[PDB]
Amino acid sequence: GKTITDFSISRSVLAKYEVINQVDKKFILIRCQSIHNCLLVLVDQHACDERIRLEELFYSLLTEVVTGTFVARDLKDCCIEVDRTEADLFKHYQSEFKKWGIGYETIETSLLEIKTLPEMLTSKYNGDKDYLKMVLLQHAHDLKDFKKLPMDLSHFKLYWWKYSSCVPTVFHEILNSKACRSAVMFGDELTRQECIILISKLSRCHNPFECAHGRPSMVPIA
Amino acid sequence: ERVNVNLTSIKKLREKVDDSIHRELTDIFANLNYVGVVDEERRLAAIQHDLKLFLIDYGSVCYELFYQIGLTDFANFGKINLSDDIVLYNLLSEFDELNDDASKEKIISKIWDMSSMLNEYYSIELVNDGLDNDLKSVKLKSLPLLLKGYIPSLVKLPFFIYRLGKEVDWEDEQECLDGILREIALLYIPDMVPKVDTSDASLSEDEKAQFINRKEHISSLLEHVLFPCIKRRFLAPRHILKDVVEIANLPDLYKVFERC
Ligand SMILES: [Zn+2]
Ligand SMILES: [Zn+2]
Repeated sequence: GKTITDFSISRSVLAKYEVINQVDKKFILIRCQSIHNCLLVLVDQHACDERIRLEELFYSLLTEVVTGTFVARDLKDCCIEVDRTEADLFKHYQSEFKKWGIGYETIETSLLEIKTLPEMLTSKYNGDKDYLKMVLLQHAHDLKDFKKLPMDLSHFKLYWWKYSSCVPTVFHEILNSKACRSAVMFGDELTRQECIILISKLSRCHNPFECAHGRPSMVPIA
Repeated sequence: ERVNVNLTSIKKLREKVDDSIHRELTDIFANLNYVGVVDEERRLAAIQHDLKLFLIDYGSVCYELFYQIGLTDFANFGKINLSDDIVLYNLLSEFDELNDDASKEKIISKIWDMSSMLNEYYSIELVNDGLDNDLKSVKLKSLPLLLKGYIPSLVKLPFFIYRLGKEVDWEDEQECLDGILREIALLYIPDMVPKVDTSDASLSEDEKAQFINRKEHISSLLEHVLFPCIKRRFLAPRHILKDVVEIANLPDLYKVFERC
């Protein structure tokens, strides 16, 4: 049994780090024997909290989707005009859309009758049938163009990150925004205990080295 | 109340300090913002001045500070009075080098003769219970209190007595007084906590716990007693400039996380 040794090194680094204290109400200064590629690192507090929050948000969504417990609010009188090919595209992926709480029926120039929407998307679309059309088309084209693979529910712990790519962009964007808004900000007061909990939780994240929007969460200063 | 120090030597030691002080470095310490401990072994701490992060050797800064307090507050010190008594003869047992009684007795002899001087000018009270010629019965009553709410570690006390007799030159006024202040500051500086491997299974739980408590005690001392005092009265000498390093310029880091 052979494994790529470089994947294990990155994870073990942050696990061997002690918190110094908050710096300028914007960072958390941390400190790392056996120094191959690991001393002083400045962690962006907002990016740190946002990262913990996002992975918690992704884990929730995917556990809900996998187990078939993803809430789908009933939508009344919602019909959108679609092309012949667009009506065919939706007819094909109707089963795949149902996995995300997007329940609809294809009628017939043609039309799209949305019966259900997940509360997450019901809130975002906010009665805009054009936004809802653009967003469903976006995912349908992603599936078609192999830019996003379908959800494999043929499997009976849960690793959300092994189903992370399957998440439609619209949901990805929504969760990024929720994480960002709920996250601690620059200028906010953090106690050493608060900093310890944040860095402890961040080290338990699948990807601790970047925020929700793909920018770095920490910078080494030594 | 405050005694008039008219000693030419003490004024000469004071003049050397006053000339040595660096203006721009003292400005950094005077307006510092303490972050925390970086290394308990190498005695490193982090501070923020303006919007720059600095790495400071607190051992060096504390040495310069306790030598400075001793110089300015000369012959006007307080006392740290000590069932659980400390013997000078039994204290030097930690040295295998002293393979004779006459060697251990020679250290105490120089110190007890100068006890009147050490008790008056430094508040280092030395009290003997037995005969004047006897040395085994000589103990230490009280040590000078340079900083309120700060009792130094007695781990360095046998080393302080060893260097008090074998290092300190008792044949020249200035060199004797300069040497004693250097010996007090060396004792007064917070102890080094050598890194103990926690992840190792070979070491006992009690060894691991006391190392954690040592670390806790140093951080608490620096945050509440040592660094507030440093920011108020410490005058940084030019020679300490190598022990004040800029590790980060924070405006540069703001650009990295400017847009989330
Ligand atoms: Zn954000
Ligand atoms: Zn972000």
